[PDB]
Amino acid sequence: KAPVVVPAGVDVKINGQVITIKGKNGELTRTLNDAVEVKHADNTLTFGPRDGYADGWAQAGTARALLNSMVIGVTEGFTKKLQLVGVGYRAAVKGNVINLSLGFSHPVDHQLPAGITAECPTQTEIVLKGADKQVIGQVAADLRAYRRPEPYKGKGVRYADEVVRTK
Amino acid sequence: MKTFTAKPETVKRDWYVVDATGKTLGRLATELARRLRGKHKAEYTPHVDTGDYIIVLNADKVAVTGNKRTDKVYYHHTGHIGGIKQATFEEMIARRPERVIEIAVKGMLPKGPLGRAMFRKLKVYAGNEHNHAAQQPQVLDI
Amino acid sequence: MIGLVGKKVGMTRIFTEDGVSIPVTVIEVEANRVTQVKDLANDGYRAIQVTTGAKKANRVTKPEAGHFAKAGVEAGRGLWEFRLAEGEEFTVGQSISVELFADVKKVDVTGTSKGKGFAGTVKRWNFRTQDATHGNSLSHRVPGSIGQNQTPGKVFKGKKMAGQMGNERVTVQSLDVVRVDAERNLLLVKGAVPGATGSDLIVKPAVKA
RNA sequence: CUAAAUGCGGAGAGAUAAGUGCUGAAAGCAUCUAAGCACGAAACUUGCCCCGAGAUGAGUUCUCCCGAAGGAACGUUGAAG
RNA sequence: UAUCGACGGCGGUGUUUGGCACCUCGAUGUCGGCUCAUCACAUCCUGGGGCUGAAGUAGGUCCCAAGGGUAUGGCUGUUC
RNA sequence: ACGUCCGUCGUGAAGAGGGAAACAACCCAGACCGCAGCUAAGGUCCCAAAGUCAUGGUUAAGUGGGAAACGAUGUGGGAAG
Repeated sequence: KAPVVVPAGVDVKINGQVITIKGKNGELTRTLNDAVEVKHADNTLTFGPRDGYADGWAQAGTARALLNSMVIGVTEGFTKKLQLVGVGYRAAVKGNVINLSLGFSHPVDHQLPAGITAECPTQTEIVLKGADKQVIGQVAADLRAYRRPEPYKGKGVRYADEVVRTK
Repeated sequence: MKTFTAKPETVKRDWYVVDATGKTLGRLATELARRLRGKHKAEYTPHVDTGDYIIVLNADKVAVTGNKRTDKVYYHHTGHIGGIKQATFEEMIARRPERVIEIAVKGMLPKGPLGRAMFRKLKVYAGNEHNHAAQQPQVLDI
Repeated sequence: MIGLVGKKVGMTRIFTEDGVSIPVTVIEVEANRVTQVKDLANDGYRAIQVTTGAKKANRVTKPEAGHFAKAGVEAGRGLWEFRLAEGEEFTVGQSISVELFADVKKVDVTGTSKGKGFAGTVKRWNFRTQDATHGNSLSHRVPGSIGQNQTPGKVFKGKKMAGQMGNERVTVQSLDVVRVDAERNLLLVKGAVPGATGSDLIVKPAVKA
């Protein structure tokens, strides 16, 4: 059993295999179904199976991690800061598609998954914030992925790329 | 030696039901499928139709043995090999029941051999009394 | 009435002031008696008849609808006496071409192109021919190569060859309707129309003109 | 009738491998995996054309019919053979 | 350790050759070519990738993969 | 080398019957006829006669065993510093 205390600005309610966390930033509902019973104590969320098998500890390490993740994503939130760079032709990054990358006539794009905001001010910094973590991390990774030289041209010579400043 | 009634066996066509509700699914494979060619009447021979359409009450509650689960698997599909396996679990296809107690009493054709014909006879479906609503003729109860 | 149908009579022409002289295919479009209409559904990609509408059946027309809204409905054909029709069934089934057909209107006419037995690769699926001296070598309509690598002495199923045909459906689009005239209620279609004379061809308001 | 003649012969959609990643333990770190998950091959499935109720889940519809409904035989010719 | 790669060691295949000779030995018309049908892969490319003594271009080598395409001619009966 | 060539012995040849999926020499075992009973080999979820038997443990690969030299924190058990 691994008791997980909940912040003063966090309210969690559970009904069966469904756990809902509420707060300021928003709400996140997740389902944890396994050979364990997750219950919420007035001051702490408890997770404790009956057996201590290896596989049982595996689901225990992820469960606690997921819960703690739902807590931070409600009080603080998930946001990644990225910056664009280019020595030569300025890469115009728009909320739709990036153009003039290294001088290529054709635009490189990627579909924005789920519902997160990627507001990009006319400068060097851009922000991708959302409620889901697996989403804000994918979109941020793909944005740099496409900035990766497809042809057989090594790095160093091609600086142009929008890397993530902070995780 | 020869004793056949006029063509065919449809006028005054017989019919029989069972209680799909509760009981082994094994001893439900036999019967039903024996009500067809040679229902057990002096009107068999064998070369013309006989298939005596049967009815299934409820096919959802029909529980299996309390041991065998993801033990038995059914391979359903056709076409090229080494592609789509489509291997689902029994109590997974239970989302029905429409294609279950008809997948059985279906494996005995054996291979045309008159059996294709044998299928539209019975009408598998989950429910109860108001299920036999469809098809409207006299009434029994085995 | 998604469209009408007639029988190919032959090919003529009409010189109209506007536009310019152009051959026209005469098609006999007449009285029909559609008793019912069969609707097909697109399960994956295998046609299947959903239901059939009789002189009076709201239980089938309802399913027909909605399914159309789902865009799952396939081509529509209805039990007819002479030729097809759609909304014509609901009325009485009895109708004339004059009821459905206007001229100068664009329409899509599809039909099965015109038994010819076995044919040569060329006369067959349009295979070209031995141009150059290749023709001089009197090897006109022959691929010259049943298949690569003599061993296998086999011809890749792909490697198209000769075979049987006749006894292909094609839907030519943008077919202007010159006019409806002749000894009998017919239709004048601009250009040519797939299939031989007497063949059954259908009409349909040009999807895009 | 033919050819050294002429008109016609898609796109698109769906799914894995190599591989690229996500979340994440066993080893409270890390990790593409071990459970789970997002993508990802001219080929594969489909589209499309052709055959097909002997398509063994062996079809559908309408009408006629159980002493008279219907049907075979013939004659004159083929858009047929 | 891009690439080439000895000495030595350990193996797979059985297309070559050698061996044995267990089988056939109560007879299944030769070689080459041609014509026509099916199968396989130790992929020469197309497709997707790794490395480079990879600037680019053009190549070299290697991996997954055989779906398709892998197809021809001049001299010689001739298979080099 | 389903090789040649010796020796001892049991068999193939007159070993039927039974098991081994099928099988000349591998295992058990060696026959008058008819009848009852009990066993051998082997087998006891179904086809197939007989337990889907009891206690305990391991494997997940369906491994159900050509499969080699060689390799292996896939996983389980035991002992030693």
